[PDB]
Amino acid sequence: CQDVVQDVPNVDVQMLELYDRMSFKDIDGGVWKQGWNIKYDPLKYNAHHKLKVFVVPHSHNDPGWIQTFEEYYQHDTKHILSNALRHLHDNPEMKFIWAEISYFARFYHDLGENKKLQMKSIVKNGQLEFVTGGWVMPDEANSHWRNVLLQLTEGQTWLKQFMNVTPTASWAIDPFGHSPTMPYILQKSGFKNMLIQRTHYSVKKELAQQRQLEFLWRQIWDNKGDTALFTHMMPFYSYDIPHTCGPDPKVCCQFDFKRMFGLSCPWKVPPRTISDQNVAARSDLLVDQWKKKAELYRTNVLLIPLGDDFRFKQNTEWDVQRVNYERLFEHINSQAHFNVQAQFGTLQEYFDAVHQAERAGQAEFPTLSGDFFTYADRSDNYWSGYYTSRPYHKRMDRVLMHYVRAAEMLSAWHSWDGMARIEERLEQARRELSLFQHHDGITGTAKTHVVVDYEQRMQEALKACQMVMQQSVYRLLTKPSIYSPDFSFSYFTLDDSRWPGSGVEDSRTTIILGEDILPSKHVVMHNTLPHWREQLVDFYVSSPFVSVTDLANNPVEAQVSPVWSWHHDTLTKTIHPQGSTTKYRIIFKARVPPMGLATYVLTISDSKPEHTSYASNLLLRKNPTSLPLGQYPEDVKFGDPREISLRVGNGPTLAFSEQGLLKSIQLTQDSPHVPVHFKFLKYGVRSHSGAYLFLPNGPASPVELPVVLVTKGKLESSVSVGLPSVVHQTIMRGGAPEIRNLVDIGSLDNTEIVMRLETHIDSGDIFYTDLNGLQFIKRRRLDKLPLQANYYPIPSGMFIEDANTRLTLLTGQPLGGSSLASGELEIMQDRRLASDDERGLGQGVLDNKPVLHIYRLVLEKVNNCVRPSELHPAGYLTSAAHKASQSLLDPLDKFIFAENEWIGAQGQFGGDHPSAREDLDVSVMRRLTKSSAKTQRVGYVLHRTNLMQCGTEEHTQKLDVCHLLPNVARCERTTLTFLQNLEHLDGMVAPEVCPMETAAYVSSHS
Ligand SMILES: [Zn+2]
Repeated sequence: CQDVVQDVPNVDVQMLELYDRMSFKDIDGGVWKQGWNIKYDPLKYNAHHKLKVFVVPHSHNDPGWIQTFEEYYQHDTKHILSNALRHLHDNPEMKFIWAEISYFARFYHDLGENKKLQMKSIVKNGQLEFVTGGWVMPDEANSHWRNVLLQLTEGQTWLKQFMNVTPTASWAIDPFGHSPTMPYILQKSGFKNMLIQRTHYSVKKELAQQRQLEFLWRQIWDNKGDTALFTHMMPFYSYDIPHTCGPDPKVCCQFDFKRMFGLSCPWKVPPRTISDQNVAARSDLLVDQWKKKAELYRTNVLLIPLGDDFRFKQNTEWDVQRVNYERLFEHINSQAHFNVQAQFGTLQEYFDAVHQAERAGQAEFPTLSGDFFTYADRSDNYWSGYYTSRPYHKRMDRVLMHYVRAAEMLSAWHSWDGMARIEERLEQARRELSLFQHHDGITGTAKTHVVVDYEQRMQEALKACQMVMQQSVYRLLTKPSIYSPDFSFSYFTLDDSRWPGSGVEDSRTTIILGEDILPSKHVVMHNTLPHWREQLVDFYVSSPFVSVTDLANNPVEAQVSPVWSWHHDTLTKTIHPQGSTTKYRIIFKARVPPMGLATYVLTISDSKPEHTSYASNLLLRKNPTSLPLGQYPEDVKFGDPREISLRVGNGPTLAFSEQGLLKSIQLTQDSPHVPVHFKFLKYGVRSHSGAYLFLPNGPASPVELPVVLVTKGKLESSVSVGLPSVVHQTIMRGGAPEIRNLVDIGSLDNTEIVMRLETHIDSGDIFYTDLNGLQFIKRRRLDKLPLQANYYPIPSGMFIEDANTRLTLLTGQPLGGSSLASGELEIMQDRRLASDDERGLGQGVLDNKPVLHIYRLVLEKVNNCVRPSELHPAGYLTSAAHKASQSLLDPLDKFIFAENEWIGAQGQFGGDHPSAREDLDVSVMRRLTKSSAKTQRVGYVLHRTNLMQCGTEEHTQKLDVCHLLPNVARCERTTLTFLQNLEHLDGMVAPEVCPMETAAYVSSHS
């Protein structure tokens, strides 16, 4: 095994370091606007050192942007691949690369057998080539690493099944910034090489100067060097033909043969058909470009992409590009003076050639670690707005992410008869989720009608996850002797207190109890994590007089709180809460096995149970209306606005300011009231910013201000303020608090609502954000760079720390954030924008809906924690912080029994299940086989995080995922897509995964 805290990795290019050293000066550099005039010695090239040129045709296809997936399919993409099929068939030497399997599958199932076999031919012989082979070309900023794997597996499996192919080269031309989570995943999936485009123009500049655009990209912790994937960064502004042939767009544009008159060259200089008349001169023009570009690479091998957005649509586009290019090649290759071999190639061809050139001693390649955020395409145009854009759907991503994992896991335990339609529903759930991983989905960068389409897809996916989950729970918890299922029937419905969230929609069922009508109700909790988890759960009940027992009929400590619903009187411009008189919240701690189920019973009585406590309700306002709660025991107490100090359990004592905003945290009963000021601030737009670009007009200024609701219970206490736009809540359950905001920006125009945390922590210039919920990276705030440059993705978490203290904020939804000062954390909530970015949308953001954002807040003492070196580019969470994240992203699933009596009800599932070390996670459990298959196969993905040793350790059972199901007959260790066996495990025992490593195993059963 390998240590990731003490031993700082020795890299050629550490990106944080480089960031400290660069000028980031926006120097006009010539025709290559963001570079220089490239000079090459022409006597570099002779017969023994010829230039090898791969011209690589592509179309960039958005699975949704201006148009929906199916719109783009009918209008554009079906034609593209219909021609690719016809042309590559007809033209043996013609090549094409393809990335988006979403469209490829959409096309191939329409094909007519003959067509499928021909499509197979041109794949077999290497003419058509899949690159990455993801369901989509994913966003790398906002996407969770699990969903990155998901989309990958969807596409690559499709490819394995239908095409017999597994791509080992990746292609990422349009993501807005690049994440190291990609090489992490791709290298663990048997990939050999990757390619990126959109990095910061100044980084393109700094790297090109040093011949560092090709590099072995390794993880920020990786000392040993095994995570390292070969990366080709492309050097120019775009992936268009203008920016691909070499440094001069004016030149490059004349070899985009589609442009001769709908399309045209914005350098005024048209392309011209190649003939015997012009060949030699055009050839010279072009070879000079190639050779210029080739100067930026350590080898005499060179990659020339040929295409653009939805290219190769027209039949005649295929001739015009091909024929003209054939003419140039045929010339250049016979003209020995040039010293150039030029041909239509694929991305693998390019890559294999680079390595073959490295075999022949031409180059030794540099090591790089770090990330490629925050991307700027030009001047002070940083793309940090998209970290936040359409935040509803960002939340929705996470919810569905959870529902996918749980539905796959819950149904994994049993083989299912085909009539059950479990496969079909899981297939769809994954696809819809995989689709939203697209760099115009989760980013929030599409048109309104497309965002609508994604929602509908995701809604259907959720509906599908519920069905699979309930059917499964019913099977797992009903005696085999009773189990006699109607696959189409609802045994259970989910309850989700967090999605959409109670302000957002009235979507939660009330359990209706009564002495005559329905005396008691079975509820079931699911725990997807492979450890014992205790967690507070709530349900809506029709009476306060409800007691909780387990199925073993033993009483369970409960709290009843009312059902609060914030109203806005337009009458007053006031944010008042309202009580429900007809429904109540029952809260109790559920204990649930590793990867298991636990049943519970809610029973009514005629009065207060022994073991059910009531919460008091204080409503601080100047001038109250007295407020009925019906049968609720305790009447609402009223008062003038005061400073507050609540505790719950032994877990921390939180002080609140007089308008209900956390003002300090006291950890123990010795520790100081350590100050932590929540503030709300607004940003605006310059007059001198849109769906992609964060363009602020100066520092953020506070929101002008105010009703405060305190609920105080034995299990749970909240503090809830209704400010304009935001209903802010602080919930306390005897650990690190929960922050919920119901954000409605709504009317407020050209505005961006942020959440700041002013602490007296001596962070200085240092903060740490995460990347894809996989890793925490160090960020230095840079005085040189503008504000929006200091904003990073917060997909899951961020933290600041001094020598003694840390404050971590975990999220349940990816947002934008920064530590703009010493002891700050901030994080964007929503953004409404009238102005377009002019990146091709046509709109700003004018479609905002209410969203319930969720957080956790972990203040901690870190002085006796085994801390990484000042030099180390990574951070690592503590137990507390890590569990807080798990609590956000993977909560307990709640199931209410639909009918009146549950004959055959069992109490529990998986009490026999091993309870694995807290730092281990079964990220995926998925059955890989249908019932009508001889051998049942079940894949597992295990991820081991790394946490700070802090003394902090109670013994736990080793988990061997090979033996989680009986009759194991084979356990191979696989690629993360499950598509290739890496290891035969003798004795069918899965070894321990190292910290920061991610393994996948497939177990076979008999
Ligand atoms: Zn795109």
